[PDB]
Amino acid sequence: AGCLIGAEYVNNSYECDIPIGAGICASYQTQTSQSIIAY
Amino acid sequence: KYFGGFNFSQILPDPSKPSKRSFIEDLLFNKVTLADAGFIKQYGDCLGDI
Ligand SMILES: *[C@@H]1O[C@H](CO)[C@@H](O)[C@H](O)[C@H]1NC(C)=O
Ligand SMILES: *[C@@H]1O[C@H](CO)[C@@H](O)[C@H](O)[C@H]1NC(C)=O
Repeated sequence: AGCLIGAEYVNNSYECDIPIGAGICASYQTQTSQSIIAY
Repeated sequence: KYFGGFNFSQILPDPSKPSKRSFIEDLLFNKVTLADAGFIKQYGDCLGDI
């Protein structure tokens, strides 16, 4: 659905919070330090 | 794959298919002339002359 700048890609999978499109969802979460991750 | 002799292989997904689909699902996708019209990135195809 284009290219996303600012959100870090992660290899895990959770419930959808912000639906990007084409099977990607982003959410604001702690790294371990809080950022926007996409999955 | 013994469900009492019932042949469920035509609707269960085929592991050989990379899309994890079945025979009837593949026939249903092939029987519709679906136009994506911008599902993927294709501005590079637009800027290329044809
Ligand atoms: C189910 O039907 C398919 C299609 O003819 C056949 O290849 C397969 O051997 C059948 N399986 C069983 C368990 O009867
Ligand atoms: C999009 O970019 C990738 C690499 O950045 C390239 O491999 C691909 O062919 C490009 N697709 C189009 C339609 O321009």
